[PDB]
Amino acid sequence: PIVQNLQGQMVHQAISPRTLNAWVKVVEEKAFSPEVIPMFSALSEGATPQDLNTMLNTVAPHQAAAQMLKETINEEAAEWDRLHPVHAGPIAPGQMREPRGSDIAGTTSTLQEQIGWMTHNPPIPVGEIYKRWIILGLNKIVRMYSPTSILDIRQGPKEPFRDYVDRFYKTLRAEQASQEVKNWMTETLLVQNANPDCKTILKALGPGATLEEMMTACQGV
Amino acid sequence: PIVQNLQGQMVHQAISPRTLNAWVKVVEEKAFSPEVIPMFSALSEGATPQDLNTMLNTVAPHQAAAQMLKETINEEAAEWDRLHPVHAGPIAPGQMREPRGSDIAGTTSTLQEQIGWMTHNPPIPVGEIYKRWIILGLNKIVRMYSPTSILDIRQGPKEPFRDYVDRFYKTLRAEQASQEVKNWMTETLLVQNANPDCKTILKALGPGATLEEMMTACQGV
Amino acid sequence: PIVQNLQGQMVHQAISPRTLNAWVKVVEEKAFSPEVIPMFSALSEGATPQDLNTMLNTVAPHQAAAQMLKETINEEAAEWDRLHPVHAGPIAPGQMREPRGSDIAGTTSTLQEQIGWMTHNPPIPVGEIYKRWIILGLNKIVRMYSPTSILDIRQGPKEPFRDYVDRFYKTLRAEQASQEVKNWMTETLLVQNANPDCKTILKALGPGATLEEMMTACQGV
Amino acid sequence: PIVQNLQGQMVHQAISPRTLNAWVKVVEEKAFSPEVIPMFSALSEGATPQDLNTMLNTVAPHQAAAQMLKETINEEAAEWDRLHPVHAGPIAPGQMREPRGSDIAGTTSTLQEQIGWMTHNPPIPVGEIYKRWIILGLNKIVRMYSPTSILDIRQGPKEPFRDYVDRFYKTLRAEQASQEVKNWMTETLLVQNANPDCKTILKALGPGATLEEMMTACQGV
Repeated sequence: PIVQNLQGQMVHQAISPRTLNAWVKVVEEKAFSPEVIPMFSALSEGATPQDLNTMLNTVAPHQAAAQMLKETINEEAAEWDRLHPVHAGPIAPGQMREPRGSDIAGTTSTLQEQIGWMTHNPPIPVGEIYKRWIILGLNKIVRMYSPTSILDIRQGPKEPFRDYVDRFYKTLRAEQASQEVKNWMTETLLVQNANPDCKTILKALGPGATLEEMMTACQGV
Repeated sequence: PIVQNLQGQMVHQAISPRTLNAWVKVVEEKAFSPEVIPMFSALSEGATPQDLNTMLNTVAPHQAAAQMLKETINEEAAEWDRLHPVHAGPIAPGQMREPRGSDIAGTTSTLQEQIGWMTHNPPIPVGEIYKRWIILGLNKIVRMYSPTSILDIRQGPKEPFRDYVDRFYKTLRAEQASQEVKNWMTETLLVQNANPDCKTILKALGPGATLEEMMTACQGV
Repeated sequence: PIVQNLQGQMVHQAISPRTLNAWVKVVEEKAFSPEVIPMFSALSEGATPQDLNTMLNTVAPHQAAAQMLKETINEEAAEWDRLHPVHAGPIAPGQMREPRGSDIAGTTSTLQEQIGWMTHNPPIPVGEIYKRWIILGLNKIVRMYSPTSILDIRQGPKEPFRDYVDRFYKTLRAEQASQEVKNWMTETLLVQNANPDCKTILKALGPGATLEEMMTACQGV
Repeated sequence: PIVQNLQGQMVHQAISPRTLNAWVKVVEEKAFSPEVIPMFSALSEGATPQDLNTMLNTVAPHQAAAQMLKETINEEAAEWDRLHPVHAGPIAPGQMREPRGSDIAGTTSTLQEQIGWMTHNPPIPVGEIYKRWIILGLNKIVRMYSPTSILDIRQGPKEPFRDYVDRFYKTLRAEQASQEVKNWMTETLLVQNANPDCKTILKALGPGATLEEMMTACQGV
């Protein structure tokens, strides 16, 4: 992250060891479940690209996930270079150069370059964009490691309706289908895969019932 | 939150990553049980409206809960605008403008505006009011996700009386009935739904016994 | 339909009784299955709006279907009037007036008006548009009478793969989901609901296999 | 088709609605069995390319079959263009232009163009060639939908020999192997897959027996 020194100048502060250890616990203990992404986003809050690569070292022992992340990051860097062609010409002395795809990812840049790029009015946030690339890679990894299809999430004969709903929506978060397909899933498949008593009540409830009304009508069933 | 710099001026400090990760763990692991509210209140202690929106991003993947929160917040902002009509007229240069409903929630304001509004003598606490709106939304969410009715909390044949009492009062906290209805519940339904031996003792104890006396008379039963 | 007399002038010829009887057999014997629509389109080939109302009388004894058709036709006529506002002003003597929604459906027009409107260079086809409105109504009717969800079409343990595919695609034709949802259905649900041996082969076949390759690999399984 | 008016001039007559309905019944009821091809050839007798596209609309709801037909037709149109290069140069006023692949299929042409092309001495039959392309596509479709291999057609213990022969030759018609392979099949596989009593008689009958002699010697067996 970025901190101000006693003289009012922006200084890079490394991630503290217990934050890094929290991220290591997330990576090594949670099997890339969907909650790895909110936790990563919280733990890399306000980070520089050099900090993000420190957090990416924890993924390297997981070769398939690390390779998927590398492919996503290379694709994003190439796309960034294509959409930001390197202008050839003079530059104002008070203006800094334009980082490349290998620079936003911190492969060839240095710490002061990233601090200066991020600390500006108006800012060009290099940490947030690299973070979004990482999150796309992690979404792909969560999709790859998902153990069940949404078609296989079915309410047990004695399972409470809220628990089935939580499992259903967690798998839906993992699968990341298209928006229209997701709407069809939540409207139709949730009712279709409920157990007989809840299914009877939900069918009687009619189409277009909100999830809150469905939870109300199935509370003790 | 708000901190003082070396020059004695109020400065906004972001929520630390492990605090945000604690909130993420609460959201993703506790299924919106009633204790989510004390934990949220502790974790957002002394926060600005911009910090509260960072904590609200964690809820967004939970669509029903996020929508219920959005509806509660929109209702509260509209009510605030109605009860605080925008006065048209001159304002003192030493006095700041009046934030709107979309400003207390931090949708259109900026960080310095919120810092200045909160840091004043006397203060107009924008963090506390937005926090109370969030807590109303969360109370509704806890009500929606509650798995059992208070009518279905019944002491097991071998369950200790203190454990049944704890389950009963936790469900009562979740359900949030009216105050008179809650008093009727704790006075009548708790005794009605106890197991036969404890029920015999409590009936012999008479009406208007305090909960402490009931716990005393049922300790090993 | 429209025929030329011996003098070269366009003349309306009524639908022959055995064509009408074929349509009656379709309506009264097929329970509004999806093939009612291709058959109706073939049997009303080149018809005038007055002929289409003769074919619509056969549906009138089926009150729910007839009412759904009437609602669809009224909606389409209102939309046509809205998108074709009645211009107030002079009209060329060699140009005919503009039919209204109640005129394209033949409620207030006469036979010669429809013949003249359809027989023109360039033509304004009143039969085709009314026919498309009828087809929208019939699609809704086929959806209403569909006995099974697409989620309930599952290959039998000894059912040949081609027969399961035919049932699946016929139900898909009946249900008329969105295009993206239909693509998801044919790509995912067809494989998910196959029987174990065909499912093993199709999973080994990999994603993005064409339906022809799936039929080839499952022929005798 | 093409008809002569009262003045002796060739006029296009549309396909009658009950002919189109017969074709619709063939498409929607017979599951693309091998007899769909003789029926299609009979029902499109003397048709123009514009009529053939009307009959092709009935196949469009069957997406796999429709796509296979479209691929076959595109391939044939490209081959026709390659073998009939568009000559650049003057043309006789009494001679019509040369239709392209998109014109014989009626995508860009008009009705009078096709009537003039077909009605000529000597004729250039555009209906017959497009019909042969359609028939190639339909042969591929019949192959795709075939439920059984020729290797799986085996005489039942009590099945009459003529019925087994009919099933065998119908599957052989569906499969459309090479001519030499088909000759090997009818000479060897038919005898190999017969039931024991008929097999004994056919082996005693010797190689090179005609099918009539085999039917004679197995009549009541």
